[PDB]
Amino acid sequence: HHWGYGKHNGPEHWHKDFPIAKGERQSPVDIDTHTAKYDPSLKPLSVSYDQATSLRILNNGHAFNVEFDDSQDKAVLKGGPLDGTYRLIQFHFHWGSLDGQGSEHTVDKKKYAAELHLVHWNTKYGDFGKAVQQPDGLAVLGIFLKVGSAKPGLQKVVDVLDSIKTKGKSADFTNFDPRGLLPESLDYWTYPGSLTTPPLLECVTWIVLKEPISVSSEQVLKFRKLNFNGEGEPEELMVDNWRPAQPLKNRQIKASFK
Ligand SMILES: NS(=O)(=O)c1ccc(Cc2ccc([N+](=O)[O-])cc2)cc1
Ligand SMILES: NS(=O)(=O)c1ccc(Cc2ccc([N+](=O)[O-])cc2)cc1
Ligand SMILES: [Zn+2]
Repeated sequence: HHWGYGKHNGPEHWHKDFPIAKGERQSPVDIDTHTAKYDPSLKPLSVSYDQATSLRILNNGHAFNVEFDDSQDKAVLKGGPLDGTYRLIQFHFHWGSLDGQGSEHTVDKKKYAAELHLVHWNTKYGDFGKAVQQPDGLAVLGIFLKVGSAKPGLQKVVDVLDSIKTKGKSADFTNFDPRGLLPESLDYWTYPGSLTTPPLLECVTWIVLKEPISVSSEQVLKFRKLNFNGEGEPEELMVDNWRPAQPLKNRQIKASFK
């Protein structure tokens, strides 16, 4: 067996193999907008994706990852709440079986249809595997998806999904520009948290954008045609691959905006 999002191995079971699941800085969380405090000391986010080099897309059995060449300082996240330079390694999404659920973070208990995670590692730790062992090792930029108008910059991702239907399939995926997945505004909330999948390491500075992007119903329907299973195994649609909100405990969520 293995962890997953099924009836028998979903989020409420993860603690049995990953006891940090019940830890002090777990993610995602509900963002209570009225209690989040505006912090005028927070800087604008600096997103520098002009030279980003995508390489490949992978169905890993839990989601799909669009992977980047992180061997040089290209595609970096700086500023905001962060000290230093964080390099983009991959992005992926979490989504629902229906448009009314799918996000990991919630906003005043509102669930979005999906949530995009742009994952970055702190260059002071040299590579990703070392960074996840540090409390300031990662910065994950989270972006909500709502269903409405299509996101033109998402379509190249949607169209390659047919070629990675099942667990363990990958496809070449070069020249994809992740700037096409951003909203207009970079206003954000931030808090200290964790990976949202096992091993659930408490190594993430979360930066969650206030403004969702709009994707079309047809775009998200194509996410829901993916499979958790491998080729030749009983079909299990890749849907509801989100962890619910976890206790905030002794944390403060800060807002970059009034
Ligand atoms: N703690 S965990 O890594 O999430 C984990 C959870 C459950 C199990 C056992 C398991 C039992 C049944 C199924 N199942 O029917 O698909 C899948 C897994 C094994 C491991
Ligand atoms: N969903 S999320 O919090 O943005 C997230 C981002 C990246 C990862 C990837 C990952 C991170 C760490 C390990 N690990 O230490 O074995 C394995 C995979 C896992 C989860
Ligand atoms: Zn994620």
